[PDB]
Amino acid sequence: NDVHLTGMSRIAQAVIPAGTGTDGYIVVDETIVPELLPRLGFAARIFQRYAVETLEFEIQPMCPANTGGGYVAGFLPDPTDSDHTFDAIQATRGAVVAKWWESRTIRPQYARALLWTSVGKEQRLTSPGRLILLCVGNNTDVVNVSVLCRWSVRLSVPSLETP
Amino acid sequence: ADAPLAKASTITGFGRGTNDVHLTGMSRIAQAVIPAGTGTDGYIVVDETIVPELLPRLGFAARIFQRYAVETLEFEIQPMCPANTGGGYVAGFLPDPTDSDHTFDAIQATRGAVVAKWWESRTIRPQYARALLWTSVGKEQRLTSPGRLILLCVGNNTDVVNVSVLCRWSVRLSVPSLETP
Amino acid sequence: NDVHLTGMSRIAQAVIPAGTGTDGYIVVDETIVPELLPRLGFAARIFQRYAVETLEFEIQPMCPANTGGGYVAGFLPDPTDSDHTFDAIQATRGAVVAKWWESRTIRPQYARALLWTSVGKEQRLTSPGRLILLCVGNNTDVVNVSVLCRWSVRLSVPSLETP
Amino acid sequence: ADAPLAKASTITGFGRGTNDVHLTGMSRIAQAVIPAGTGTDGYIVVDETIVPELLPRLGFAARIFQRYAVETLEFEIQPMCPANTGGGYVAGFLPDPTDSDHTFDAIQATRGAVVAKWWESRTIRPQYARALLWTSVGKEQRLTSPGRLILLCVGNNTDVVNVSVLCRWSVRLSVPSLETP
Amino acid sequence: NDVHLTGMSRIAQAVIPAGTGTDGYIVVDETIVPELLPRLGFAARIFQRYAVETLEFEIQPMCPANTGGGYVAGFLPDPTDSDHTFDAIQATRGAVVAKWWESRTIRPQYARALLWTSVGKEQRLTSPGRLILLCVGNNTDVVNVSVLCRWSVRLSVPSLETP
Repeated sequence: NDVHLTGMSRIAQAVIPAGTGTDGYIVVDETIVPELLPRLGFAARIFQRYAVETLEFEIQPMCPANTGGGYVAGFLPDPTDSDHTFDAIQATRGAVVAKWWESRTIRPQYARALLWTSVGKEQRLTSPGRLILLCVGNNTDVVNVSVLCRWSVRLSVPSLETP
Repeated sequence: ADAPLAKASTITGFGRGTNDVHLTGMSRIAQAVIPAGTGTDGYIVVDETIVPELLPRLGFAARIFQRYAVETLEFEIQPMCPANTGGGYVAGFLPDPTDSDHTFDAIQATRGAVVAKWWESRTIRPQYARALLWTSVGKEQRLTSPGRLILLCVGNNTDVVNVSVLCRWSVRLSVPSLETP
Repeated sequence: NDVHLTGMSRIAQAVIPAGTGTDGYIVVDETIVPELLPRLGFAARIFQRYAVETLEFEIQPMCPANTGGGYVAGFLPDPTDSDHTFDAIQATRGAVVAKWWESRTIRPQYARALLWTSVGKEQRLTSPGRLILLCVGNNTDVVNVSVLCRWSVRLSVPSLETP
Repeated sequence: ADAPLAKASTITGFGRGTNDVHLTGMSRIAQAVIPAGTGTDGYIVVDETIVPELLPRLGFAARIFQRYAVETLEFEIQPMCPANTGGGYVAGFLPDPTDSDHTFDAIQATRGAVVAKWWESRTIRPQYARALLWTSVGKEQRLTSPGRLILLCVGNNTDVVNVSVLCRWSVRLSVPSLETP
Repeated sequence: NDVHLTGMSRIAQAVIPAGTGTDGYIVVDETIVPELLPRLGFAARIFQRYAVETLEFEIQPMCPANTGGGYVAGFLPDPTDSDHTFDAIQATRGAVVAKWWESRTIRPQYARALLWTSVGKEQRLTSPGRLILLCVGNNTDVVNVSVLCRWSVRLSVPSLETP
């Protein structure tokens, strides 16, 4: 009928050797589809329609304190296929920027419409935006960032997919 | 008075032992060391169930009583290395005393799980079972241990790390007996 | 649906010749399973789950007054397979000790959980403890002890076993 | 906030165990049997010191704590034979844990000593040391055991007697530790 | 007749090269006898009986901040000859644990009886416990710990020893 899930889950993880990662180097650009969240990924294989109530992100990077580069992150509510720059992430509401040893918190501005789980011909009805984390400095040592999520959603209309 | 065939036994208070105790404290669980280079993501540092044996003052006092019920139970991680390490860890608490959960996704999912770098210590406020368990061993594990602690590394540490997890327990042992371990 | 039985029934009976029965000699060690009580044995072949409300024991030994040994009894809420000594029965709540011509009353401390009737892989869910009656003296003549019970239980969830 | 060389260890409650417990109960001390004809006057039936080992639930709980202080301590004799025996006994309690008092005159002299026939049971309300002792063994005996129980026959019994002495103890173990016996 | 001394004094000092000192490695295990404290050592060669009023310890380790091991300490009021482990120090009241660059404060639970100064056949009457400081990590560089004390005592009954 109608549920209300919470959770906290890894979205993605990337590793960067030294020398790589000038300004504008995209570390991770992935849309918020149910296939990426693990516990919602098993729960959106049941239902059909969900609507996010609150949704927040944390970056949680892991490097020694002698790194001396930095990152920027944001949340773009166009799930298009072209925003690869610093200035699109500058404009948005709830963006963060810090050095590589510091964790910050993205409090985005989502859509609060009512979406679908499966794929379709239109992209705007199945994912409420994109996360983009791109390096702004030029790092010294190997970093290892591990972005988290904090999702709360209200899945309904029971079915079953065959992915 | 006069003299019968046998006077009755005057053992008055027989089998009237103590009933309710409250033991608290803090004791470690386990401790390991990892050389440099070893310890990629998913490498299990420590996985030891909370049986009353690993808490040492409780295990000498649960050999008397039969049943215990954990009132408050918290954990502290305390890694020991300078701020030039740069790997990380993830800690959790899984109330299954089963034998297959070895991934980052299972540990992050539970309630009150933490993740931090090797030069930073965190604190677990877990979701324990709050039931009333047994002390002696048996065939089924789900009645004698309120879960497992699993701690595993997530990065690739640079120097030698040295973690030492602890445990702040409080319990209310009752129903007196004495067993043989 | 839900019943409430009472009763009073023989658990076991043993006989001891002269010379036998030093201290620590087990006369009867049997768990409280429904197969031992007679009227509950016919009634727990119907239902599946029972929960004891009140349960008490009496020893009722029968010997002439020139016996001059004694016994101890108790109730151990571990239905394990190893407690054969005096000191495990010493510790428990509601133990008794008297000479062979005297009856005493065990008022135990049971579990008040909700158990099963049939057998299973785990022993703790099918029997709320053990009765142990062991001689503490070194008797003179032939005794004949006959322990009783006084059980009250609330059987439910109807089925039928095939023992 | 900013990033230092090493964050301080946040182990908050370390070494804050329980302090005061009160254990009571009843447990036997020893038990013997005497054939007919044996057991003239002065024959020692039972002579065993009250070390915490002979009380079995206390000995599994004094392996934690360091010091105990006996609050109340009483004894019950309970012989088992019919009224055709006609010998006797004498019971006492000597607060020396030494090793030479084997006569009727030493046992009758103490406070709260009893004497009766074999078909009658009595009760000892002794004069214990009421100090604050230790639990582990050492060179000196006078700091770890609050006296001895000595019971010996006084007549010449006719049939087989069978005595079974008991002990009603209550104690207040404290100052937590853990030893190795 | 009766005095009241205070003070602050070195108990012991040890040095540990790199590689040595795994978990359970005893750095210093010495009883609190008057022969170890310096100012009380000259004052307990006068009198015979003392009784500690307040007595506290500090660890004061000295190493660069890149050490990354740690220690544990405590106070065991058995002056026996066998407690060499972590778990005996875990149980006691007023134990401390920190990394090698950090000083902590032991506030023990002593005996407050009235003791002797000289040696004797029994150990329990001449020393109110033991200090045990043992490494719990596996250190990187050379540390140099220097434990202190803070003793206050009330010596009496004048005599003179010949050690």
